[PDB]
Amino acid sequence: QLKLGYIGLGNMGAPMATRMTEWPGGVTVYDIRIEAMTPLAEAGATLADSVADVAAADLIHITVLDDAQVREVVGELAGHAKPGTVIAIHSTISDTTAVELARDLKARDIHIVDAPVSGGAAAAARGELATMVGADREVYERIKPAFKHWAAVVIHAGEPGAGTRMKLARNMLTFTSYAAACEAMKLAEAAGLDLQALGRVVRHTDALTGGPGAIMVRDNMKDLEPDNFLYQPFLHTRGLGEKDLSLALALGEAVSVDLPLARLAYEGLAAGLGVPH
Amino acid sequence: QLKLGYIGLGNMGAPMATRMTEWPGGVTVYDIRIEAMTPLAEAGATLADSVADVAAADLIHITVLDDAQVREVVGELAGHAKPGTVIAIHSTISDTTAVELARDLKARDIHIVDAPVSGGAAAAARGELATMVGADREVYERIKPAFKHWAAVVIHAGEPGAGTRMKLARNMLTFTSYAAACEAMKLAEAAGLDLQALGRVVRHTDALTGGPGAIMVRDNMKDLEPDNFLYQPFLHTRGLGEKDLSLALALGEAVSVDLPLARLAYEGLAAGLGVPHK
Repeated sequence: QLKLGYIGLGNMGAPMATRMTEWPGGVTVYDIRIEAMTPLAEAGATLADSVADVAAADLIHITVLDDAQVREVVGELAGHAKPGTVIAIHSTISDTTAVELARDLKARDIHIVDAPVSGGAAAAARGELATMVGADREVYERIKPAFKHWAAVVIHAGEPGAGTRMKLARNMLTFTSYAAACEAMKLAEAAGLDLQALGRVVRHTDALTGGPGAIMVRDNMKDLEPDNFLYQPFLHTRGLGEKDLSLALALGEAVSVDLPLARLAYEGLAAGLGVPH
Repeated sequence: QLKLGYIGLGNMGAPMATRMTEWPGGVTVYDIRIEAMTPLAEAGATLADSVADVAAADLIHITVLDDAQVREVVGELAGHAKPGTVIAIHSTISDTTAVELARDLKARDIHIVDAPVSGGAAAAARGELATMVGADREVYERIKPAFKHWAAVVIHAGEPGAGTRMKLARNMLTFTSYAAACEAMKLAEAAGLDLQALGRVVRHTDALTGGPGAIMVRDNMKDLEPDNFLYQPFLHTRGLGEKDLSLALALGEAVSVDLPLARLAYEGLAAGLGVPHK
């Protein structure tokens, strides 16, 4: 089994690394803060002296602040990594950084992989993360078993860079819906409602229904045609969506609250669902 | 103990009314469509001959198509229901509709409650619905044990009309977030990504994190002071969000896709979170 390395033990790095102490190949960890590393030692991780020390691992994980730090760390590992070594980047980077680093290191058999994760420290600890991976198919196949130890969902997104691109689509939804949630709270408050109660309803019902992902049941964005079994149901949902959004927008005007995300959604929903008017 | 009535056995009414066959009070049902009635019959429900027949019950549930139909059913019930009867409306109505019927029926000492529900037919069959209830305090307390049988989450949103209004806020989020999902799907596809996989990741991770509701943990919409327990977490969320949104917007420019919901989210997120820029 693959011997693991981990560099960067921050709020996601530490728990993934902790989960990797349960991996029979074992994990060698590094971070500059003595306090990020002490608990991993207690969990049974081998503590490394330096980034170069971690380069002896077969599969080296990196979760650091930004692209600049990733390049710095990758550059240091590259001086020592043996041929066949995989380097997985889990923290936030531009997709071009993954393309670039993979491209520069391929000739020395050092395989760069961008493998952003979602969602949560707790899930990381339990090995229930989703990861979206950009890699050579051959490289993806060799590391999948290792990835499956800490991720419940492992997607091969495409070549290096594709992982990042899938993460950007996924997280654009996350943060746009957070903005939408705050808009819903502003409306609720102007209506004299308990916002914490609303929050409880939303969270309970999204656990029942699955959440925003419930509408993601199409394999392309072509407009739906009447012969499609999905057609009448999406037509139905469009009617519901347009009704409820117009009702909400009317409430917004009644209680003097601007609702620009709702307004945009109201205008665009039909076209987005593939059932335009 | 309360004897139950149910009018409208459609895709939400039927599973709700089916759950109510397990209530000790029993349920009496009516729908004009025979094929809607028969399943409820073989689940142990009593079958009414008419809407007027259903008016004998203590607590009468209504789930039908639209306002116009809600107004008619309650108008029909109003001439037959005994004083003290409660009528609970679960289908879509305007927020003024609930108030109007409440005022209309005060005469007969018939109580109106707007109790929209969320989310799903499966939840409805299992008695795990959420319901947001506009009601006078005394009638809320009378019916709460009944509601608890088919709803795992029962909110007393306020007086009549308040249920509707909480529902409007809740479903605004539902459909704005579906809009955003479709925009995300458009981006993923232009970038050459697999939509099936994107959906699997979304649904899996939202099971873990809780979804958009995870951010709805504030009493009011005031800005967070530095010692607020949510300050550093929300500030961190603002940082992550603005970075991912900006990257997403740049990717959208690169693959020639318009991302207007994302642009608006990017500009307003910080303010929405109560940690605006200084």
